[PDB]
Amino acid sequence: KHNMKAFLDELKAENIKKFLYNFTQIPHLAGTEQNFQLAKQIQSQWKEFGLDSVELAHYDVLLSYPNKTHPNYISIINEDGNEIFNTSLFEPPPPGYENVSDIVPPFSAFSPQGMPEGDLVYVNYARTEDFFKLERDMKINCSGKIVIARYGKVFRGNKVKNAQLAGAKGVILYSDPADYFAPGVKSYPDGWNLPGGGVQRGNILNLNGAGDPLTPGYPANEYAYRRGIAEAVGLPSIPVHPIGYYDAQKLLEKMGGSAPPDSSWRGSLKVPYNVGPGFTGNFSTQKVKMHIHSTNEVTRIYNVIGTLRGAVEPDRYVILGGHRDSWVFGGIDPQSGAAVVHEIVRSFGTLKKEGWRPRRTILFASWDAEEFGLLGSTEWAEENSRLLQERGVAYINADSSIEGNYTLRVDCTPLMYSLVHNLTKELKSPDEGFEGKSLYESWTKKSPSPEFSGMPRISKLGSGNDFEVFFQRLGIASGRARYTKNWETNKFSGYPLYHSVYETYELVEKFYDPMFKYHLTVAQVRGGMVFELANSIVLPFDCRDYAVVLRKYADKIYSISMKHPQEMKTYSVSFDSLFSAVKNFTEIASKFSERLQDFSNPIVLRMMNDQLMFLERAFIDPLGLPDRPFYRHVIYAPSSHNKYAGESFPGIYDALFDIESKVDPSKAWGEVKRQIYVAAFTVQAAAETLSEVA
Amino acid sequence: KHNMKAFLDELKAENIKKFLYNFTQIPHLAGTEQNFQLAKQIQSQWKEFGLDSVELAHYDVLLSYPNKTHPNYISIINEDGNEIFNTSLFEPPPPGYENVSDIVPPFSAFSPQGMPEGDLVYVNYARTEDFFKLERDMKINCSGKIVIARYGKVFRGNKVKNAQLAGAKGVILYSDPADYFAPGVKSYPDGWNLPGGGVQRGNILNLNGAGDPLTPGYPANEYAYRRGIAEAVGLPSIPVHPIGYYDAQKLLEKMGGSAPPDSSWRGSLKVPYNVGPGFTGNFSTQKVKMHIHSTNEVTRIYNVIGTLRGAVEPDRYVILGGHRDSWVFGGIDPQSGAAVVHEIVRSFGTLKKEGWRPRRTILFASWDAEEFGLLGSTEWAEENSRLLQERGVAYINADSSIEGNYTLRVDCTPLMYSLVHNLTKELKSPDEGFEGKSLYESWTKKSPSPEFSGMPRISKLGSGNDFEVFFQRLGIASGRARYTKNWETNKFSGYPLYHSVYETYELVEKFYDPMFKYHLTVAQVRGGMVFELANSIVLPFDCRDYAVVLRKYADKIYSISMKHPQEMKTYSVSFDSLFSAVKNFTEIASKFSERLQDFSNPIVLRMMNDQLMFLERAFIDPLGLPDRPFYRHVIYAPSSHNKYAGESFPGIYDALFDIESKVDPSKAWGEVKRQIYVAAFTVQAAAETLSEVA
Ligand SMILES: *[C@@H]1O[C@H](CO)[C@@H](O[C@@H]2O[C@H](CO)[C@@H](O[C@@H]3O[C@H](CO)[C@@H](O)[C@H](O[C@H]4O[C@H](CO)[C@@H](O)[C@H](O)[C@@H]4O)[C@@H]3O)[C@H](O)[C@H]2NC(C)=O)[C@H](O)[C@H]1NC(C)=O
Ligand SMILES: *[C@@H]1O[C@H](CO)[C@@H](O[C@@H]2O[C@H](CO)[C@@H](O[C@@H]3O[C@H](CO)[C@@H](O)[C@H](O[C@H]4O[C@H](CO)[C@@H](O)[C@H](O)[C@@H]4O)[C@@H]3O)[C@H](O)[C@H]2NC(C)=O)[C@H](O)[C@H]1NC(C)=O
Ligand SMILES: C=CC[C@H](NC(=O)N[C@@H](CCCCNC(=O)c1ccc(I)cc1)C(=O)O)C(=O)O
Ligand SMILES: C=CC[C@H](NC(=O)N[C@@H](CCCCNC(=O)c1ccc(I)cc1)C(=O)O)C(=O)O
Ligand SMILES: *[C@@H]1O[C@H](CO)[C@@H](O[C@@H]2O[C@H](CO)[C@@H](O)[C@H](O)[C@H]2NC(C)=O)[C@H](O)[C@H]1NC(C)=O
Ligand SMILES: *[C@@H]1O[C@H](CO)[C@@H](O[C@@H]2O[C@H](CO)[C@@H](O)[C@H](O)[C@H]2NC(C)=O)[C@H](O)[C@H]1NC(C)=O
Ligand SMILES: *[C@@H]1O[C@H](CO)[C@@H](O[C@@H]2O[C@H](CO)[C@@H](O)[C@H](O)[C@H]2NC(C)=O)[C@H](O)[C@H]1NC(C)=O
Ligand SMILES: *[C@@H]1O[C@H](CO)[C@@H](O[C@@H]2O[C@H](CO)[C@@H](O)[C@H](O)[C@H]2NC(C)=O)[C@H](O)[C@H]1NC(C)=O
Ligand SMILES: *[C@@H]1O[C@H](CO)[C@@H](O[C@@H]2O[C@H](CO)[C@@H](O)[C@H](O)[C@H]2NC(C)=O)[C@H](O)[C@H]1NC(C)=O
Ligand SMILES: *[C@@H]1O[C@H](CO)[C@@H](O[C@@H]2O[C@H](CO)[C@@H](O)[C@H](O)[C@H]2NC(C)=O)[C@H](O)[C@H]1NC(C)=O
Ligand SMILES: *[C@@H]1O[C@H](CO)[C@@H](O)[C@H](O)[C@H]1NC(C)=O
Ligand SMILES: *[C@@H]1O[C@H](CO)[C@@H](O)[C@H](O)[C@H]1NC(C)=O
Ligand SMILES: *[C@@H]1O[C@H](CO)[C@@H](O)[C@H](O)[C@H]1NC(C)=O
Ligand SMILES: *[C@@H]1O[C@H](CO)[C@@H](O)[C@H](O)[C@H]1NC(C)=O
Ligand SMILES: *[C@@H]1O[C@H](CO)[C@@H](O)[C@H](O)[C@H]1NC(C)=O
Ligand SMILES: *[C@@H]1O[C@H](CO)[C@@H](O)[C@H](O)[C@H]1NC(C)=O
Ligand SMILES: [Ca+2]
Ligand SMILES: [Ca+2]
Ligand SMILES: [Cl-]
Ligand SMILES: [Cl-]
Ligand SMILES: [Zn+2]
Ligand SMILES: [Zn+2]
Ligand SMILES: [Zn+2]
Ligand SMILES: [Zn+2]
Repeated sequence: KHNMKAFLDELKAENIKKFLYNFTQIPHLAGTEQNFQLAKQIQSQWKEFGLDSVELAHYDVLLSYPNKTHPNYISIINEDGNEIFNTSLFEPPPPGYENVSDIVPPFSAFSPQGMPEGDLVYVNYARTEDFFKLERDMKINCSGKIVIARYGKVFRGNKVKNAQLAGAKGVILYSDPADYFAPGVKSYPDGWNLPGGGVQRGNILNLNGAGDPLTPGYPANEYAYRRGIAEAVGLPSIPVHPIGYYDAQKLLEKMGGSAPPDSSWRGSLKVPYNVGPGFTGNFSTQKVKMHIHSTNEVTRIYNVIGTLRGAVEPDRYVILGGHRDSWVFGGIDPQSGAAVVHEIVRSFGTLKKEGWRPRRTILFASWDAEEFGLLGSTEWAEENSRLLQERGVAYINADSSIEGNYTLRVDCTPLMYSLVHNLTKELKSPDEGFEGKSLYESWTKKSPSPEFSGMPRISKLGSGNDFEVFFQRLGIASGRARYTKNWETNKFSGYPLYHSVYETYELVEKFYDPMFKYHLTVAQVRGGMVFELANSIVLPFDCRDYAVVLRKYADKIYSISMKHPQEMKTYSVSFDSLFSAVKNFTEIASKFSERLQDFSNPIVLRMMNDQLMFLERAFIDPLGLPDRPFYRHVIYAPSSHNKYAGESFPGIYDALFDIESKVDPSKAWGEVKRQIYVAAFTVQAAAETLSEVA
Repeated sequence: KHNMKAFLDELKAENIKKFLYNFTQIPHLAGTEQNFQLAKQIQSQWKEFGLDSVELAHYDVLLSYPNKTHPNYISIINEDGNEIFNTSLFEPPPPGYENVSDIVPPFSAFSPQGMPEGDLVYVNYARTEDFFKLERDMKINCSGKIVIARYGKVFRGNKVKNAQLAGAKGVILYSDPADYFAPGVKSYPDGWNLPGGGVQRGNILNLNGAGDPLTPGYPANEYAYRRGIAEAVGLPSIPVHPIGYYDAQKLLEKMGGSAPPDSSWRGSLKVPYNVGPGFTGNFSTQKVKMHIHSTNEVTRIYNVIGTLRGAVEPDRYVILGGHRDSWVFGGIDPQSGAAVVHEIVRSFGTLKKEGWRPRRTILFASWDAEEFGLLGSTEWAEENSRLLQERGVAYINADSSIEGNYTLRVDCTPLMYSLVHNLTKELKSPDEGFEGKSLYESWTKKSPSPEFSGMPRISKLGSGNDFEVFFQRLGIASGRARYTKNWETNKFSGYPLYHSVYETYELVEKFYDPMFKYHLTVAQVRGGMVFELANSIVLPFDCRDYAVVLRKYADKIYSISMKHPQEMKTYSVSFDSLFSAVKNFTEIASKFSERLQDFSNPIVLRMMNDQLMFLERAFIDPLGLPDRPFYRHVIYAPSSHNKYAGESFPGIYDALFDIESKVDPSKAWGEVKRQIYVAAFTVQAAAETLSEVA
């Protein structure tokens, strides 16, 4: 028969391994010819696998590259002007790697050019709260300084933006072994740890959901009008460069000024972690000089889009997508997800050749230039927003399959919680000590919900990956799932080798998943979801799950506001309307669930499914959030302090953040009230899309 | 049987006459108790007629009223400060009208308060081109002057805005007999002409699609956050008052300064129509003083919403709506439309009681506060935008049924042209000399298309009535139809008694339509459309008609740009992309029409109908037009020079308007190119919603 189990069993660990190997032998940097070749290979294999159509969708987008003959680097410069120490120009490449000249050296994509010289200030992780600790408690001024920050905790582009707002003239980012060196494991190539010469690449955009910085709102197609560089959407305005911990130890060890405020400011290097500004005594005359010569250039990128037409509802789209472009070899990020996606397409194509079709249309995407700020997925979604708005059922992301081997990790809309729960109860746990047991049980045991026991943790979507435009801008239900580490604490840092040249096929095969069993599990979760979304007669969304979390979120934002009881009284700040809306939503959603069990008639079915599909859409505010016209979801947005994290009721949360330091409290609290009204009105409106239609 | 002819024949002239009489015996000003009583009467009668549900939807919106004990008026003041002439405080009420104290005196709704004194400048109709003629050819400066303008040609709120931008400190509006006195007919009550003491009321908002000036984007519900008056959306910033031609003759006759530039500046009064500034010689010391004491107040308004649930597609909505609030008695505007709407509901209720239901759901609306800037329809649409976006098939307006008795007048989306054509071929002409002939033939004979012969004229939708939010903001196909005069030239002026106290039941019954045959025709057109939209198996929209007009519009905007050939070369201004998009649209639309003839299967039908319904939606740009976030339709917007007129490719047209006077031509032409790209991308995107879905 042609059912989900047939689909799950066609997925093989060995095929995923063949694909991962094939996809990671050379670099696939966005905009390069090698990446275009891999696109043509995907396209032509997805045709062989059996898809109805497979096409390249190209865009000309702003990309960023180092200058091949004027390399980026940082110096310590002395009084006479002599460069007495220089950071490295490239990472020592991994063992057996031949075409070296083609490996992009470490750089921060989208840094402007510049040669600033100054005194160093160490800002910890450069989080909003680290800048508050520096300027407000220690009274240390960053204006005109170079800040050195460690990677981790928050998206690197937030760090750069915090440094800009504090007046810095440059940013050095580095990987501290506290965050990137798991005790008791060896450095690559003998272990999965970061060596001293390894360096994390990555864009430092001030992400705002726009996609190509030159064409916000519209696809970067052939006749596109482009903004000038000066009006470009999220480009940083100070030079930025990343280094490894050997180079960083050389910069940090001379530092003076004030002691670190406490030990959460210390990493593991053998240095005092002085905050600065400047070096101590003997070296107070030395300076740090950055040399950044990277260039911005409009470059062609290619998305592969495969279509598997639905038998019954070909005008309803379930999308499975992940990116193909990598910084270097992309051993984990993204080819461990791309390999899983290839095995899923192969498996759907098999059933297709035996005469089966999904009920709904499935779209498979291999996105380009995700590493440069989600450009391939975002341009495609701007091009097709009208089709996606009226037709998109769900989006499943498939970037990295693993990032550890301890347990499952899932972020998705509440509409998909019950789907995820049911699917994982029917899947085998691949974990040692859990054979015979379900994936749900191992997952629940190792990663418990902080709210309800007997349930696993599912997180909120923010930004940082290609689901972002589907979910935050268009309001299409979205989800992602991968295998992860035990280390809850480092959950936004990346694994040790994240974005460095050492992420290779050997890394995955020797240290992560020799049997490819974690990849197989992940393929089963992402394929299984896509299968159910695409084939279930009633869409597998449970609106009652949205009712439950809305009430946690409302309780939470109310709690944050109540740290200011006197202002709540003086300005009449009331959450009554928002609680009433969440109550109405709870009521209407449970009446709706009953009718959904209690109705054969294709029109009634299409109408109920349309209520389910459009329910996520109903949380979209067409005016967007304040100053953020492309963050339109009123319940979720990327956190303004950490684009990797989702924030709930983001409009109210931003109006409240640091509200005590607003100079006009009447106008600040007026803006909180406005956002309560917007959130209340939107919850009620969404609820009324689930009422009887007439 | 239960078909369209049964529906058409249940409509009776005599019922419309009973309703018109009932609806016009007392004033129904928005926000008054009398208007609320009429709402309760409508609601309870629509229940009797047979609707499934009828509810009041209330909002608290900014309204504007004169001060009952400090009346508005204008003076001529002498050097000593004595007011030597005063305009009247009320219009002489019509014969037999009892409750006088309750008739709102003439005022311009939303004028701020003020007592400016100054010299008069006469600005003709105060159109953009009249201000260009004054300041640019005659070199006359309006700054610090009171402008006196005649009503006509363009929406009064454009006049006030032109006067503000030119530096005026006040505006006097008046009705000139050239525009409001049809030669050879008597003044009311003996004819349908405006008497010397009659005065046109009306709002002077700077309309921008927002609805309630205090709550743009969101419904003015009970917990709404309101902007302060200072940030309010389209409120004028100078005092404005309307007068009749007796009072105006007194203001105009003393005027001096320069002669009128030509005769298109002269009305019919016995005065020289001098432009000013100031009076001649002997009276150069006299001044004009305005006394404006009107107040803005947040007032409750009530929409009546009736639902007739569909038998097969209850989640698809066809809306028939018109307003109920009037300035005074509303003899023509709006009760001649409301009476027709009541007769349509009665007729649908009759079939309903015999067991018939429409295939789609029908919604009937009696909107409030349309006269104060479309507030009832707009707030309701902000409240229900999510339901309307995903479910709205079409909106049919029903303000005034007649405004003359010569021939039919229709404005609608191209998607409805073929529907209008077919329906009117099946309707009788009520015109003398055309008995036995179809409404299409009389209409075509009296009002020919300027493009194709054998077809009648159909105009573009702008603003000025309650369809606006449905069409310009939400992209729901919209239409309107009424009986009109021969006078093509005065097509934006209103009929002579427009918005004055003389628009009464007797006016209509004695001078417009004694037999109520024109109202019956109009009921048949608006009911017929609603019937077809609601009951036809394939939605009666023809996308090939959109392809034809897009190409006229493209030719037209290209022509306007080509008055600047040298700049087109220097800045590489190319319309190639837009012509290619219109060509693709033509091609795809005709392939689509073929599949539409060549397909029983309910899902295939629902999918094709959804392509038709969403086709209007596909022209919506979620970013809106520049500075106009609520004008979102890329093909149509109200004209920036005349909110009553529709402009096609409004983004490009505004970027081009007066482009030679832009100080930075590079930046101005860069903005034209940007708009060509937006229009090209949107036509192509709309076209691709009609492709095979997969
Ligand atoms: C959640 O669902 C509930 C109930 O289903 C919904 O209730 C609505 O609440 C509003 C109040 O916010 C009610 O409004 C009232 O309506 C009546 C007429 O029906 C009016 O008489 C009332 O006005 C008087 O009272 C006001 C407040 O005291 C005065 O300011 C005003 O001047 C009047 O004197 C009042 O407007 C409305 O009837 C109900 N709807 C119902 C019961 O169906 C609630 O709003 C929903 N929550 C959210 C956040 O949407
Ligand atoms: C209306 O429909 C038509 C046809 O159905 C659609 O045609 C598209 O036009 C674009 C050009 O605007 C084509 O783009 C080309 O695609 C090929 C690969 O398929 C590339 O090789 C081309 O790039 C080269 O040429 C460029 C221009 O000379 C260079 O700048 C570039 O560096 C490359 O060397 C080029 O991008 C596209 O293939 C077709 N699509 C088709 C034929 O299906 C047209 O765009 C539609 N009109 C609108 C306004 O959308
Ligand atoms: C737009 C950003 C490009 C790029 N994106 C990217 O490198 N994404 C990785 C991020 C890895 C570290 C943080 N991890 C998470 O934020 C996370 C969220 C949900 C799940 I299930 C698992 C991890 C990525 O998303 O894989 C970057 O961050 O430089
Ligand atoms: C928001 C405006 C409120 C009010 N609206 C209003 O008074 N609308 C009337 C306008 C009558 C004169 C201009 N006529 C037209 O613009 C027109 C357009 C299409 C057709 I078919 C017929 C006439 C109204 O729309 O009836 C006003 O204009 O003061
Ligand atoms: C990855 O896999 C593909 C397909 O299995 C290999 O590409 C094929 O290579 C052979 C030999 O060059 C050709 O005959 C085919 O034209 C290719 N098939 C395609 C492009 O679909 C590819 O070379 C493998 N890559 C690596 C690095 O092993
Ligand atoms: C770091 O790199 C710089 C630049 O390549 C070195 O400084 C240059 O050295 C050569 C040879 O002494 C000079 O002729 C150049 O003019 C120097 N350039 C600059 C910009 O200073 C520097 O010697 C290196 N430092 C170390 C410690 O290796
Ligand atoms: C996940 O599984 C549960 C339990 O099997 C599903 O809930 C049941 O669904 C059937 C079919 O409608 C009902 O008749 C049972 O009463 C439900 N049991 C419950 C709610 O405890 C649930 O619907 C599934 N969720 C999906 C597929 O989204
Ligand atoms: C307009 O028509 C309605 C209904 O035909 C009249 O209202 C009814 O009046 C009688 C006598 O007051 C009452 O018994 C009913 O309660 C009313 N029906 C309603 C409100 O639905 C109304 O009075 C007429 N108005 C005028 C001005 O003639
Ligand atoms: C126009 O109206 C004004 C205001 O009502 C008249 O001026 C007032 O007249 C009385 C009696 O003479 C004075 O005591 C007031 O102080 C005057 N008020 C103002 C504001 O001037 C004026 O007389 C009227 N003019 C005409 C020609 O009727
Ligand atoms: C208006 O009437 C025309 C002519 O009757 C309709 O066009 C015909 O429709 C039938 C049914 O699909 C076709 O088979 C004929 O070939 C059509 N004749 C033509 C195009 O000349 C037209 O569809 C009607 N338009 C509506 C209801 O929107
Ligand atoms: C790279 O190096 C130098 C910098 O001036 C020069 O040869 C070239 O312009 C640079 N390459 C660029 C800007 O693409
Ligand atoms: C800090 O930095 C510079 C010193 O040059 C100064 O201009 C700026 O105002 C200072 N701000 C604070 C809060 O000290
Ligand atoms: C894989 O799991 C094993 C067993 O716990 C362990 O040796 C290793 O640390 C894991 N690999 C990674 C990359 O975490
Ligand atoms: C109307 O007239 C006077 C103006 O000061 C006063 O009695 C009253 O405030 C006014 N009414 C208003 C402002 O509603
Ligand atoms: C016109 O009006 C005033 C005169 O007071 C002046 O300030 C303004 O600049 C003038 N503009 C022109 C174009 O004459
Ligand atoms: C109604 O039509 C007749 C005949 O042409 C004419 O007397 C009259 O002017 C018309 N009424 C109006 C209001 O135009
Ligand atoms: Ca773009
Ligand atoms: Ca509003
Ligand atoms: Cl992922
Ligand atoms: Cl109308
Ligand atoms: Zn990735
Ligand atoms: Zn990455
Ligand atoms: Zn009206
Ligand atoms: Zn009106």
